[PDB]
Amino acid sequence: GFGGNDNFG
Amino acid sequence: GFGGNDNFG
Amino acid sequence: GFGGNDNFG
Amino acid sequence: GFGGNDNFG
Amino acid sequence: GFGGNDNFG
Amino acid sequence: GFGGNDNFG
Amino acid sequence: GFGGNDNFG
Amino acid sequence: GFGGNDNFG
Amino acid sequence: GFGGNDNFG
Amino acid sequence: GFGGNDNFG
Amino acid sequence: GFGGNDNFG
Amino acid sequence: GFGGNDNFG
Amino acid sequence: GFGGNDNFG
Amino acid sequence: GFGGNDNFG
Amino acid sequence: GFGGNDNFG
Amino acid sequence: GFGGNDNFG
Amino acid sequence: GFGGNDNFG
Amino acid sequence: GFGGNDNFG
Amino acid sequence: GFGGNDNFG
Amino acid sequence: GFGGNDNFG
Amino acid sequence: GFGGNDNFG
Amino acid sequence: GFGGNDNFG
Amino acid sequence: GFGGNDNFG
Amino acid sequence: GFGGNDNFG
Amino acid sequence: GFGGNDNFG
Amino acid sequence: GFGGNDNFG
Amino acid sequence: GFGGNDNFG
Amino acid sequence: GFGGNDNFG
Repeated sequence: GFGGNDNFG
Repeated sequence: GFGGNDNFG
Repeated sequence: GFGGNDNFG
Repeated sequence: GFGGNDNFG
Repeated sequence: GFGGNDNFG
Repeated sequence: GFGGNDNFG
Repeated sequence: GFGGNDNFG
Repeated sequence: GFGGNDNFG
Repeated sequence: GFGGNDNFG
Repeated sequence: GFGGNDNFG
Repeated sequence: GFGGNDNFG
Repeated sequence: GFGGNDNFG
Repeated sequence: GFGGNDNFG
Repeated sequence: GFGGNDNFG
Repeated sequence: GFGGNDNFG
Repeated sequence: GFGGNDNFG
Repeated sequence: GFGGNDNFG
Repeated sequence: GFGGNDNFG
Repeated sequence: GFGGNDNFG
Repeated sequence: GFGGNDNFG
Repeated sequence: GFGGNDNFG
Repeated sequence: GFGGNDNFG
Repeated sequence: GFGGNDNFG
Repeated sequence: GFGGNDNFG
Repeated sequence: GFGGNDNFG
Repeated sequence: GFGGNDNFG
Repeated sequence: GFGGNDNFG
Repeated sequence: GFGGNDNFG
């Protein structure tokens, strides 16, 4: 959805 | 306005 | 986006 | 470690 | 400083 | 920030 | 006019 | 001196 | 097993 | 995983 | 072991 | 971290 | 097996 | 002295 | 560290 | 026989 | 993690 | 020892 | 099998 | 043994 | 008949 | 999986 | 079989 | 007269 | 593994 | 005549 | 195979 | 057949 730092899904 | 039907999915 | 039968042992 | 999704028969 | 429409530093 | 490494985006 | 991370003035 | 009678948005 | 950070054995 | 006879991981 | 269809020893 | 930046020591 | 003799059919 | 992450003085 | 004469504002 | 530490598996 | 004389992982 | 068929020790 | 018999002095 | 290998010790 | 180890007949 | 109609006797 | 001072088949 | 293993007689 | 006697001072 | 001390271990 | 009026004696 | 007139040791 949102990886401000990171996103796994 | 960024972007609106940006379905991260 | 892992969408499967995922073990993660 | 074996494991996994192993379908059989 | 994450800007959507704009940002300054 | 100062003496820090960062992303802010 | 010190700002560690931003100074507008 | 950020000096301004400006609009925005 | 899942080591995440480290797996000793 | 000492398998006296067989191991399989 | 009898492995009639298959046998893991 | 797993999905996090780190400086340790 | 371990320490003994065996026949596999 | 020992500052770990940061020693300012 | 820093010491002696200084203002920081 | 053995007589040492002998971690088996 | 900043092992002193020795560190692992 | 005397082991008719095997001796480990 | 990280580690069976070793001295950490 | 009749029909089998057999050790005599 | 099938004799895993022996069959006389 | 197995053969049938194997008359054994 | 096995015999110490003597044996016969 | 008959011995599977030994006939002394 | 470590030695000291230093003046971070 | 297995006459002996036979330390066997 | 030993099938015909065998006298074993 | 076996001559049985014998002394064993």
